[PDB]
Amino acid sequence: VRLSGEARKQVEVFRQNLFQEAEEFLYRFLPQKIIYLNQLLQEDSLNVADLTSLRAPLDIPIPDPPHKCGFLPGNEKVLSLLALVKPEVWTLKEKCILVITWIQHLIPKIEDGNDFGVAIQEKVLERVNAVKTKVEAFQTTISKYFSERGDAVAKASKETHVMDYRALVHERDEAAYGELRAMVLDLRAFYAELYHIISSNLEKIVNPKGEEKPSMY
Amino acid sequence: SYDRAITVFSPDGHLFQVEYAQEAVKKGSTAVGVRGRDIVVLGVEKKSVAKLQDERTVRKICALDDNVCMAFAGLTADARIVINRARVECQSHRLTVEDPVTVEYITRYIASLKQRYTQSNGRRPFGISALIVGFDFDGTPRLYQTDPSGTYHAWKANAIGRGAKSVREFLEKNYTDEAIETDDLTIKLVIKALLEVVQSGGKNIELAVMRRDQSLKILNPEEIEKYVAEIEKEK
Amino acid sequence: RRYDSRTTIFSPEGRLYQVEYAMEAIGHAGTCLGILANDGVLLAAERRNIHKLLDEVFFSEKIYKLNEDMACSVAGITSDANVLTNELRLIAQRYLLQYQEPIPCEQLVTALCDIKQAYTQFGGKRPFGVSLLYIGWDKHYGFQLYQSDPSGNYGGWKATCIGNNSAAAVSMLKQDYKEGEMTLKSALALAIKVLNKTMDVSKLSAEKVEIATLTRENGKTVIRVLKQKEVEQLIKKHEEEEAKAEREK
Amino acid sequence: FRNQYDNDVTVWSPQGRIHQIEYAMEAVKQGSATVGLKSKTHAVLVALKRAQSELAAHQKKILHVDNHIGISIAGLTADARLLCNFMRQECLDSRFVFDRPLPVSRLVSLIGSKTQIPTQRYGRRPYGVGLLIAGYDDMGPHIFQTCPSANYFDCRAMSIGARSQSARTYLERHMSEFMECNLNELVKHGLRALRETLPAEQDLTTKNVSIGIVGKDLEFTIYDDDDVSPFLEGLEERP
Amino acid sequence: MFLTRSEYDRGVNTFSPEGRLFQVEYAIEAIKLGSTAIGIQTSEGVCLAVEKRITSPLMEPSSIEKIVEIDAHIGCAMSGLIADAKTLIDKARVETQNHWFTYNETMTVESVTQAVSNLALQFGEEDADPGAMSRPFGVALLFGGVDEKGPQLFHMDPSGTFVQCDARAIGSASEGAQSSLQEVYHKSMTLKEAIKSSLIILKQVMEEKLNATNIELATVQPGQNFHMFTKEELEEVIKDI
Amino acid sequence: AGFDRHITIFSPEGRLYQVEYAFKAINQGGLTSVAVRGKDCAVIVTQKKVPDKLLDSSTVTHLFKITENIGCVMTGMTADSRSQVQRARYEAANWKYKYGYEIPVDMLCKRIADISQVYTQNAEMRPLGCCMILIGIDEEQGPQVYKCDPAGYYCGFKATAAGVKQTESTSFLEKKVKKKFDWTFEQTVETAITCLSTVLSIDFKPSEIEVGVVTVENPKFRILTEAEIDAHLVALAER
Amino acid sequence: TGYDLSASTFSPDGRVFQVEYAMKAVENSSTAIGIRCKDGVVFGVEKLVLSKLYEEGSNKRLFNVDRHVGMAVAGLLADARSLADIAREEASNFRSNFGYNIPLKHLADRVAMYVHAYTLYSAVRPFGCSFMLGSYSVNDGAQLYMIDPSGVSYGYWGCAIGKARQAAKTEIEKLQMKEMTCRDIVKEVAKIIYIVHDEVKDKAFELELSWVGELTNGRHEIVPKDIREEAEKYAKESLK
Amino acid sequence: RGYSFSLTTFSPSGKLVQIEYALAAVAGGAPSVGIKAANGVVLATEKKQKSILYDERSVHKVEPITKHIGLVYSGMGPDYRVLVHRARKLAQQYYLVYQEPIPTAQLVQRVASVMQEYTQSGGVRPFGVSLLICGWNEGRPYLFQSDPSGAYFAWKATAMGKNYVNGKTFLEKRYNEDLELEDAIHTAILTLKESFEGQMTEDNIEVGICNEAGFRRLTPTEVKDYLAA
Repeated sequence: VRLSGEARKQVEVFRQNLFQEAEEFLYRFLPQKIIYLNQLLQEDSLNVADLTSLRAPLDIPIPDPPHKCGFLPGNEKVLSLLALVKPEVWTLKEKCILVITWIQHLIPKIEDGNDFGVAIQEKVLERVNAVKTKVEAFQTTISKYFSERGDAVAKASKETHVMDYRALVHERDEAAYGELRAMVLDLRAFYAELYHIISSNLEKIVNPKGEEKPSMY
Repeated sequence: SYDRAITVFSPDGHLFQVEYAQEAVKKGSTAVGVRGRDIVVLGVEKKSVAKLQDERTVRKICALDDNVCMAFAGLTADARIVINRARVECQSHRLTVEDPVTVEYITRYIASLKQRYTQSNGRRPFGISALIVGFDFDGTPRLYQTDPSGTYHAWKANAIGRGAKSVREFLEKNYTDEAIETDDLTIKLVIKALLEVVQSGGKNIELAVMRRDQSLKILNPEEIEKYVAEIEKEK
Repeated sequence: RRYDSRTTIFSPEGRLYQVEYAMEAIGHAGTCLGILANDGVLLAAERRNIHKLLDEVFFSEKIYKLNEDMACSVAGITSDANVLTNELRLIAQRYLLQYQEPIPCEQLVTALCDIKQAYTQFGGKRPFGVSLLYIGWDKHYGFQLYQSDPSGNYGGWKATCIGNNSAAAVSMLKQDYKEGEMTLKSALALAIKVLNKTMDVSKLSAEKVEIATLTRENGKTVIRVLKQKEVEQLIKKHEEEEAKAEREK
Repeated sequence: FRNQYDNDVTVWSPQGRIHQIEYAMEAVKQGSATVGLKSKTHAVLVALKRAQSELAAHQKKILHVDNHIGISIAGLTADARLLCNFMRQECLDSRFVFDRPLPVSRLVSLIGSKTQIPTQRYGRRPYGVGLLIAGYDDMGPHIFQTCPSANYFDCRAMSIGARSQSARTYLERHMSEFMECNLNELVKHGLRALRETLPAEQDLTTKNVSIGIVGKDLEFTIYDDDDVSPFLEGLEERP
Repeated sequence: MFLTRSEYDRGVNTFSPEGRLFQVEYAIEAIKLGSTAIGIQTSEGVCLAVEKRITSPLMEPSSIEKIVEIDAHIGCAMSGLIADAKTLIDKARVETQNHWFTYNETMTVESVTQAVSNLALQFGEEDADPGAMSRPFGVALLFGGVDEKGPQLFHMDPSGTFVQCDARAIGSASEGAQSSLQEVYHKSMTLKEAIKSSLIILKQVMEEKLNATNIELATVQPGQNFHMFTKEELEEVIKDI
Repeated sequence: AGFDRHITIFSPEGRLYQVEYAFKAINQGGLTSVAVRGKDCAVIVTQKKVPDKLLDSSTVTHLFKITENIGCVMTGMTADSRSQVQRARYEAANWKYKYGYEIPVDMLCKRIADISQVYTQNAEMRPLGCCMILIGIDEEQGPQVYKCDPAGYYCGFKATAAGVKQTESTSFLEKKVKKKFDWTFEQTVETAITCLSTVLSIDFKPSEIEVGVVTVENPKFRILTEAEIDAHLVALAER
Repeated sequence: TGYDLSASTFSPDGRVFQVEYAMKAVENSSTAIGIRCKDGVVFGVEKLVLSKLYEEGSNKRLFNVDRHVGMAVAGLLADARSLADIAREEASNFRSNFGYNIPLKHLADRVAMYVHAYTLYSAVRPFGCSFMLGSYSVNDGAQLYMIDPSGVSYGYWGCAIGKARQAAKTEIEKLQMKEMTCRDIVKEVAKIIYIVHDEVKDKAFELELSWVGELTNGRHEIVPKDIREEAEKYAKESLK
Repeated sequence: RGYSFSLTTFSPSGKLVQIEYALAAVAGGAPSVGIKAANGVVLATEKKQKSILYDERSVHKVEPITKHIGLVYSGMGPDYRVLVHRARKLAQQYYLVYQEPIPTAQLVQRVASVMQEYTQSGGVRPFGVSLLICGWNEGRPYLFQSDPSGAYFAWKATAMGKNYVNGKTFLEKRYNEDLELEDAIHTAILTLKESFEGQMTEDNIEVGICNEAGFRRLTPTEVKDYLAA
């Protein structure tokens, strides 16, 4: 199609920015994030052993057998750990988007054969899309935690006589802590798996069809 | 889909198994050829000694006849078969027409053999490309290249095998009438070109020359050491 | 999807996977070893068949004599091995009939390797799932050791091993082998050492190995198989030496 | 699905139909149309030629096998050329051996056998070409058609190729008068018949028409672009 | 809505539904990969031209031979697979010399084209000989020669069909080059005009700027034999344009 | 799976399922044949079923004469049966030509069976879906009964059956040999007929069965007439 | 199920289905019948006229495979013509070697074995033709044989092949051919063919008849047109 | 996968799996036992018959190739006979060429070469049978096995067929090199007695012996006498 010089410049600018950003990300940002998440899971807060340390008071007046509930705070430990985790999961989703776009722009013209390189590109795309779905699952469950805990404490205050709702609130907090530590572990693992697969197959990823043939034609 | 048989054409008319054989050639060790005014130099990299192996058994450069030699990049056994077949054809041509083979004649024969193996299924293409060098009756230097497909082309200078793209870019830059002026300059040019893609200089290159009316000479390792030393010093 | 069938299709990236799968087969085989020395060349192999009710009727299970001036040891499929050895003997005797001189070692290896390449290239037949070592003396180049593979590619080696734990054998031989300093006795000791290292059995039985040596005596090559007493003495000497090296520490 | 049973000629279908032979019979439909018709004293072949481009010459659709036999092809030119070579050699062999012109019926029988052998065996494809064979012999004028299936027919008139049903119906409604026609009347009838097959925009020309005539006194002759103008001029116009 | 099953294209000797025999059609598609070649037939002669498509400067330009001599009277220009082209050129040459041997005369361009076409037809494998390539010949040839009928230009394709053509273009830009041929060509044009027009069209289609190196040009005239324009003659004409 | 559908390939249990399917092909016919040996005679009986009245009853037969003194009964595909019969006749005549004496029944069975082996080992052809049972008199060994099967097994027998009711028939015959007293010619024929009639439940009439016999007194194989068959049948019913 | 693809294969239940699929080929064909009587054998074919353009006396399904025998075919006409060439070759070879006209039973056996060769091998398909053979010789008598695509061969007092086989067979069954003579049998063959012909599905047919017998001095020949017209008029009259 | 069906295709990990399947076909075959005594070698196998109707004299599982060689099989009966005919023919060719009885080692080499010849071509299947080839040459006994693969081995004693592993263990427990054949036949029938799943009788087994005299199939009366113990 006819392209203006400005149009060609804009497209080439996007292309070069994407290529250089992908190189910078995989070579520099990924190792940094791997060690950062590693030390973070090594942090003592993520390695809490006695879960009753995590459970926080719910000041619901227990009903005496025959007045009102004060402000019920969120679990400070869990919300602080969430404040740590949320930047990481959103960052990983952003970087996986970047990798997807980089590989897709590297996909060559459709052709009948020599499709092994594009097959490699498709396989690594399958993997990066898989981790993308996984991080989206992380992103929805973090909101599910807040909604579920709020509903639970509302139920406990409404029906004081039921203690199972109180046990449920504590259980939601504990399950949330377990999910969060598994989450940071998975985030580090996803960064590392991206690095490994891309570094291993970079030659076919960047140059799928390969070097020019002797041209029998 | 269309890459499993040599006979079948693809949509858009690509025969892909021959392309795969041409790709197989790229795996092989590098080889380089250059035409000097009075010399043709053929240089090939050496993979590694392995310290319990005898170097004499492995030789990429070979003499088809008194006036023709080849180097190959690709499947070693296939190269051995093709070399033997070309040698017997050389002696048979001398038998038939009482004259020595021309370089274009022998490269045509080798290309025809490779073509014969491509055309029919039940046979796989020879996974080799070759660099054939010789001096014709007039005495002009000749350099030809062949590939699994069966096309042959004369080259002023060329490379085959792994790193062929890089070294041929270097050679497109470096090659000129000035460099071909001296035989030592031709040898130094090919040595520098192989140095462009090789782990170490003297140990990992096996080089040979053909002069106007002399047999093939594989340069001694001491001579190659002297030439790389001269090349190294000038930088 | 599948570019590994029919041995005549170059896969993308240009690899013949049938021959590679055949090369995989030799790794399962019993380890065979060959060492080159100044005065002679030897072949040593591990008799993988160690069933109690087997008879040692033959000259050797693994070692074969191809000619007056050379021998071979085989690792791979025994049937293809038998075929290849028969072809080798016929080739050598054809050369002797034509030129009335013994077949050169490299020429015989090259001929059989041409056969093995041919089986790769044409469609119907499978590649020979065999790798075998050749040892011989020729007037042109003296004592020589050669290795071949299913691909039809051969090389000359001072010392090499094929079969199971070949990498360990080669690693041990690399450090131990002294270029230009070996004698047949020292090479035999080295062979016992590397075989003991590679073979899973703690003690080399002296019925679980077969050793043969090629030497030139009185202007005529002699290919001899060391008898059970000789190899028993060798393993006893190696055990004593290794224990004394142990005792010092 | 039934993609199976279509791969090769050697596979019968569950309802007793060899689909590759039928797929070969589709090949004749691809080619430009041809018409053949006979009188008591003559047999005629007329064809519509096609051109790859304006600069290119029109293809050869009528071929002479012998003085007493000639053919016109619809379908693959390769198979046409091969079968024509076989027929020519058969006629030459008959003249060498017996010093008589080969009977046209016997020649089409030979064509049928040669064509049948591919259909039954694995390997060579069915000959995907349909031929109209026209000749004069002692018995009289004859017209035959051969399908990519080795079956052959004897015809008062016939048309093969693309859009040939129109020519067939014209021929059928006008057939009775053909037998007593002059050669000029007969070639004019055949020309109108192939004119039925053409697109409405297209019309008969000197270029795209070829005419082949054989008779008691006339050996097989192909009247080319310049020579068809006497026969074409009589025709009036499109209806 | 996409139906891409094909499932019949693979393997010659298979008539697909509608009886199209797609391997041959794919072979006819194959010549579009080749360099563009162009032929013009005139009363003064027939000219042939082709773009060499030099990959690298080091490659010798003379070695690329996309126009060749079958005999003095006939020359050929080819686009498509160089190897099977060489095979068909060999068949053409041996058939011309066999005709000279047997009948002491020169073949017509139509007869030579038919001779090579018969070889091209053998992909069908009707013959039992082993030495015939199963695949169709992936090349198109342009046969130009002066015969008893004067200058003649014949086109040959992978199918083995052949036709005379006043002007034809084969190769990648045959589509569009043929339209340019159709507009420019008139039967009366002299060979000088034909050479200039063919080189104009080749300049249009060729990606690289036209130069004496990257084209090959030839002409066979009634008085002359097959002739290739040298570097100097090519320089003169490409300057004249 | 795919381990079936080709005779060459072995199953992972090494069974060659295709030949086992050829064994089923015998039972697909719906007919049974029985052979029983005697002290001085051997007999073969088999069902004769005429699907249509229009069929000539004389032409339809499963009893064939390989040579003057050997007879066979084929069970399975009619065409494969006739082909194997022709091959057996050729083998017998060729044996006589080469070696100067009539082929033994065992050697004929061995030749036919090893041919069946070459069929079950080579790829392209299929095992003939038929079973043969040969009866003859050997001077040294007396009467003989032998059976070929599609696999190449050729074992000799005292008595046997083939077809759909083979298991029932051999169960019946096994009891009769176990209570061995003897078999004269009449008792041999009666045992065969009773076995076939009992397993089928047919209660035959003379047209429904065809019997062939060999005897040391008259070595030539003969196919008994309907009258002789009815004579034997009436004797069975009377007692 | 890949069992039906090839004739080398067997079904798991012991059936070679390609042969049955080929047997289904003949049922596509228009009917043909042959009746044997004391004097000789009469053949008849319902040759459907596909187009007015086609010449009469074309697409003949009645062939003469030797002077004393004739062949009537149903199924693929190409395969049938080829089988007729094979039968003619067999008859000529028999005459050349053994010095006399081939017996019909032997000829049927040889062509049947040739047919049966094809069911075995994978490379080549079964024939798509079922055909009847008939001859009269003073020694052998009147003989009618039918060969299926399998290579099964049998002798029939009356026989039918093609689309309307079953109806034709019952009509033939109620005939008593053994006592009758050929000049009546031609009329009854015409009657049966006209009965089984379906006017709605099949537009029109031209009755094609032949016989062999003593009346020919043992030569198979096409019916004289007067006798054809008489039989056809009788068939139209009886049809009502 | 595709490796399973093809015979000229090395599977990944380098296995010719169709041959392994042929060996599985051998394993299903009836038990056969071979014991090499000092003065002889005994070959034994079960000849279990489906019914009394079978005539035992008609066919034999133990066959002589030559005067001094005989063999027994476990696997496919037809394949056994193809190669027994070929073995007899090879031995006679040797006698024509050299005018000496063929050595047992040479015969097993040749028949194994035949068996290997069959495996290479795709159009054919391997022989679904293995053999125990026994002989007496140069005043020495011999026992050999030849598998479908085309390989051969020399066994002092071994078993093939059903329960061959258990039979081999029983043999190595019971085997002594000093055994005379009078004892070795007893050991062989015991080795088979492990694996019949029926009451063995003179008919149900077939056994043969080789010695300085040559190979012979000892009669039903002889095997009855030996079975009496």
